[PDB]
Amino acid sequence: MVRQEELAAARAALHDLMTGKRVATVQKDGRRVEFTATSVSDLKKYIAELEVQTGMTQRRRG
Repeated sequence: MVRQEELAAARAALHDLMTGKRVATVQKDGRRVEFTATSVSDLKKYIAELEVQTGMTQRRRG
């Protein structure tokens, strides 16, 4: 699925933030945003939100 790919991307970011590079780019909704290690916690919560969304077969709207 597409979300599966968007996950490997935000993940490749956790590796780019622990290697020293503080600024990182992320494609979200066709819109780019630059988070710095200053807010690496929100990235941890966002990822988790995807593991819960890939649980149910979506079914339909919320």
